[PDB]
Amino acid sequence: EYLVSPITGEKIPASKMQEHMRIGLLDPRWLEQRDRSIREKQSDDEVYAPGLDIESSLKQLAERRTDIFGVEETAIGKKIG
Amino acid sequence: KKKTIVTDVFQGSMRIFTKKLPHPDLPAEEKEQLLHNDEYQETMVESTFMYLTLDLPTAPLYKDEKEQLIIPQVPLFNILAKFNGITEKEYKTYKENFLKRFQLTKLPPYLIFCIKRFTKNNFFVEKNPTIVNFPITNVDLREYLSEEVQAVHKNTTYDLIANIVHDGKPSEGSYRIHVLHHGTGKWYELQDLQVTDILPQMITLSEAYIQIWKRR
Amino acid sequence: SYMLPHLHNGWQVDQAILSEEDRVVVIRFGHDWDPTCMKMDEVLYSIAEKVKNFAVIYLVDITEVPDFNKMYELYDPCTVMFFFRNKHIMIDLGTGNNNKINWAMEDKQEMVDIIETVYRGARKGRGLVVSPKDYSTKYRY
Amino acid sequence: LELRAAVMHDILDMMPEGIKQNKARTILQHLSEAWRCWKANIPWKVPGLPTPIENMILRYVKAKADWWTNTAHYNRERIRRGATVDKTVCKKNLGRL
Amino acid sequence: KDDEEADAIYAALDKRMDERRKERREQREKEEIEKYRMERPKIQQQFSDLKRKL
RNA sequence: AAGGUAAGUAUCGUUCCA
Repeated sequence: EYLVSPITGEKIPASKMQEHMRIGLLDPRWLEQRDRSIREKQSDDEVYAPGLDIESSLKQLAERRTDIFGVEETAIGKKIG
Repeated sequence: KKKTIVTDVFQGSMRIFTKKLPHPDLPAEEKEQLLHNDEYQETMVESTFMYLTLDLPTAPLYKDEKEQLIIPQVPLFNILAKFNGITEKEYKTYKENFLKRFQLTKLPPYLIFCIKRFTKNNFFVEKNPTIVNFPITNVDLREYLSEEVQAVHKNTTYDLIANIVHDGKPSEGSYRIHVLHHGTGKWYELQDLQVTDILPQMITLSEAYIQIWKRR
Repeated sequence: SYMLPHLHNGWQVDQAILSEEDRVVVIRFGHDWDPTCMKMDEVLYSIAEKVKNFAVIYLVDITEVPDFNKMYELYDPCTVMFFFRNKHIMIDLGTGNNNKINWAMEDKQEMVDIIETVYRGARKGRGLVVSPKDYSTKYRY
Repeated sequence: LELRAAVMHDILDMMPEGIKQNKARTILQHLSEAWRCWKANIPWKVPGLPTPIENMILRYVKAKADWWTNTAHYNRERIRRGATVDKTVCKKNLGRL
Repeated sequence: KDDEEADAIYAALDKRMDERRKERREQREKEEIEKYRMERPKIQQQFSDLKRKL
């Protein structure tokens, strides 16, 4: 089954004319915002540490604050006692 | 007098198997060797109880997604499932945790169920307002005893006699009592002088705190 | 605290000051286990994303990097230093010390206030900026 | 800070050391979301979350909520009794109340 | 290496001077925190079992 | 004892130090 495209005047398959009208009128300036923010996030640099860095910092913090971590309590800044 | 008029009524023998040092600070290999040491294993800790304690699930702390602020109703058998070898509770204390599993080896003529509603948090004491769905004239406890002891008792069924219900905060409370008049079945509610023959459903609806049974 | 990027040796912090030209480098010198340093290392967490455009935050443990203690007076438990284009931006507070914020604060808006004021005064080309709030007291009453 | 740090430390500690450790920020965001949901009194039920992670997060939320309630009431007592408190302290305490 | 020896001598002298009640004060604080660790436990072992269950 | 440093650009002197 063939229909006629309202915008281009060319024979088109009847099965596609729905998404043909959805996509043949794709707004041209939409392409930049699709291709602009993604580039911004691609070039964007992270703010927080990588997860392994959080893990290591957590280990180092646990090394000192024995009032919370560990089983052998010691001073706030002392490694072990 | 190891056995007096009140001891042979509420006291029952109880078995406890306790393991210690399951602490996560120990690595896997060290804990494997520790349990291999044969020093830290289940132990013979049989003693006596004047009353069985009941530990409830914590309050939901969140609204249910469909019906907000849903009332937490838990069957009694879930609570009583603590007293068997299947389940074991971690009564952690001080540095090392203590994993204890409970067991019953002598059912007293009357079984007392105290309920741990009031508990202290890290900062302030609160209450656990978890309602319990519990029968009053038919319950079976035979699964909680070893068979080498189950043969002794031909009566493991208990009927409720008295019930304790508490009101409000710990610092502002008003106890109420559900008493069963034996011979009849009239359950009466007494707070200070109150007298009211309630139905056997208001006993289930309210949150119990101390329950009295009878093995018959 | 632990979420923000950390610097381990003396070269890294100097590079972090040098590896930027269009923002402000806000360095929290101190010990992340300190009760004081942990009070404001969560304020610096809550605003790290917000000030991404004109501020980058690095954390430094003075014990791990014992190279700037003598020169920048790292003896208060917690210190905050602002750098712009490899230039320490002095900031005039209500306190006598005008080179650092040696106390941990509580409000997530005031720190963005101070950082944006520093950026605004650094684009002009100043060396000492003036904070909006006065810290000669605590406004407690 | 100490309670949240301990919770994250335990969760990341028993979390496998693979490449999956990239999910630390995910765990922190889950903790923050659960705390917000309790603060907002809104149902919080992550579908795909494991039951041990969910149990630990519930315990974290309960502990921080107990401390939150106690601290809010203590600060209110300080303010009503006439003690010397800050403006931001008053704002945060009013929000909590 | 005389400067290091002098510094060590003075540090050892000061450390000797704190032995007037060091062994008693440290033992007292050790026993004192253990009474505090009963009512107010540590957070990590408050999450000990759940950490194990993870 | 404080909460009272304007930030800069210049030649000149000195001194330790590499």
